[PDB]
Amino acid sequence: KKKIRTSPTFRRPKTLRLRRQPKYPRKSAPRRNKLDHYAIIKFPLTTESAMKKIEDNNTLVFIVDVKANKHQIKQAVKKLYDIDVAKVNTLIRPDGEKKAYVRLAPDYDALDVANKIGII
Amino acid sequence: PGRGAPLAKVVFRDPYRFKKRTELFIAAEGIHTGQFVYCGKKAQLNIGNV
Amino acid sequence: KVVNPLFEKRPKNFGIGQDIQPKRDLTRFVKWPRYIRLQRQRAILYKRLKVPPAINQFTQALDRQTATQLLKLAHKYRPETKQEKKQRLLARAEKKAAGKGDVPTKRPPVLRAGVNTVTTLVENKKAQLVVIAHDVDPIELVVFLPALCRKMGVPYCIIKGKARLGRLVHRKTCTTVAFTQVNSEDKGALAKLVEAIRTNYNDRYDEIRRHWGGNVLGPKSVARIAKLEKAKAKELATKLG
RNA sequence: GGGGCUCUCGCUUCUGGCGCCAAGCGCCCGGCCGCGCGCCGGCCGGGCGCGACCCGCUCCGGGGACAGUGCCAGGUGGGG
RNA sequence: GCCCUCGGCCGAUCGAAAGGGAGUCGGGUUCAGAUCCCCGAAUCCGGAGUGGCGGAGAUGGGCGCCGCGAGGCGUCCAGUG
Ligand SMILES: [Mg+2]
Ligand SMILES: [Mg+2]
Ligand SMILES: [Mg+2]
Ligand SMILES: [Mg+2]
Ligand SMILES: [Mg+2]
Ligand SMILES: [Mg+2]
Repeated sequence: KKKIRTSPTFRRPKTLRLRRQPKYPRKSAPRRNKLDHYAIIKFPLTTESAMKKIEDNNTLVFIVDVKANKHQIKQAVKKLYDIDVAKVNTLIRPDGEKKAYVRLAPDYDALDVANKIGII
Repeated sequence: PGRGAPLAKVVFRDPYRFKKRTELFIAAEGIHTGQFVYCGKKAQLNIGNV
Repeated sequence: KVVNPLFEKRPKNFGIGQDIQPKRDLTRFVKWPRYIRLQRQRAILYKRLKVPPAINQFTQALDRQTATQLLKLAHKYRPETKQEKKQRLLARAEKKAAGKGDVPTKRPPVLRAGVNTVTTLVENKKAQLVVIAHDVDPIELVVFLPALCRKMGVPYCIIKGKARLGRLVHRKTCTTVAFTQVNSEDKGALAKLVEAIRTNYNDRYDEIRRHWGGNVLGPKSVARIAKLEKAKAKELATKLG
């Protein structure tokens, strides 16, 4: 005495959808991250332009993995050089390698950092 | 475009839900904007009525 | 007397062009899914078309009293479930190891189920009462059963629900069941059933053979035919007298 | 008085407004205080029915055993 | 999580480096890059659960009062500019 149809359209009733509860994982173990920090930072650039960036803009120039974004580059540089960076600019070179200009925070000296890295 | 007759945009009320319905009648000669037209069995004999 | 004066009725009228229509029942005017439309249209077709007697005879089934009393009798002869069979087999194994031996111990009368089993019993005249479901969907499993039971002399009846017969035999659906020999305390109940079953089905088999079904028009067609008939009848009545 | 009998078994036409998510009534179920005699007083909530008539077997209308389709037969067929 | 109520872009998706489409400009700087680098001035969008600060809402009226009065006290009444 209460089942009513105020609409002339029959819509498919909403049924219950269960979440997957598999009896075995399809992958035995998660495959490890290949794009870790050492993979991200390949080698620094030591050209005249790179040196001028170090001594003028407080910027270190790196050659990075082409699949790494600015956040990944920033975090990788921070972790594997113990420095704080302000911003990362990124281009892809005509030969296909990605180049990152990493400006350092005002309280870090890119000259001293490049000396510790060994790229002076 | 491509038609020599004017088209009359006519607005009705939906009798079943709160909404305005817009129809695209073929304009009979004489009708003007702001004119009421009446469609139905009990409508009267006036230009523009259906 | 103490009612708030601010309260007043605000009646809305649902005439044409006035306050919009209320949300009323529209089930009759629903765009139903194709399967719902198809099964309803099939139900209608089985009323439009002239149904042959061999298919139409299954629409005549037992009434409530006889069907319920027959099912009550048949509940005492349900086949044993898997649990009951396994437990009597365990008891038989233990007692046979004890020394009971073979000892058939009068295998109790049971309800035989299934169309092939039942039709073999009917052919051998080993059946005392046949119950046929009225709603077997590929209905060729059963169309021969009433005529076969009449020819063999075994009383037969048609009951509403292959699902009911299935629940009788611990399954979803049973086409037909048969009564083989019955217990002494239930012989009277079986005879009381068989006599009424015999009068209602096997006796009037000749007119069952000829009773065609369907051939009834829709309510709209019937109503308009009736109003045409009434118009011609009333003008004839004013003519006469 | 008033029924077999009829059109109605209707609510919207002088205006370039407005219009939905129910008022009203009735029946109940909670919590609160309390005459502290129960249909019993009042207060904070919720449900149902009528409002919005009942029944029915094709959504409504138009065709309809034709059209159409499948196969054969005859005609026409420089369109190819 | 389930239920009630509401819920037609009525059709996936693709389709413009000249259509639509928020918001960056000035100066300096290289051998070759700059409206992108540096300097200096802005600006749009998004976010903020424990609420970042303010301001707005919003702080009045009547009556009994206390109190030399001002100013305070108490019962009511308003207050989505
Ligand atoms: Mg870029
Ligand atoms: Mg030729
Ligand atoms: Mg839709
Ligand atoms: Mg696109
Ligand atoms: Mg553009
Ligand atoms: Mg240039």
